[PDB]
Amino acid sequence: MNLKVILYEKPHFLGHTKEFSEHIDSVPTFLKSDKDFHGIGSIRVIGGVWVAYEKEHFKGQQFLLEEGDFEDSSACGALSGPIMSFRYLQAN
Repeated sequence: MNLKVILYEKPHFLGHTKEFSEHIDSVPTFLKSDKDFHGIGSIRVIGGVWVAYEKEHFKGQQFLLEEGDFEDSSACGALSGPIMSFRYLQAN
């Protein structure tokens, strides 16, 4: 699988970005740099099938994110609040 997710600071793919191609157990640890942003305004899933979670370590309410462009909460319900971890999914 080609995995890639881009997180954007602001809705509609604006502001600074973060990129990943692996499980993110902790969004806070992932965004801990002073040159980063906090809170995710929009998401592009470039490759792979992912679960976004309310809490760290893949806990709390789950949202399914497949490949697509998610400009705001109307596009993706996950964006209507904090996302604290991401896990990619894998078939055999």
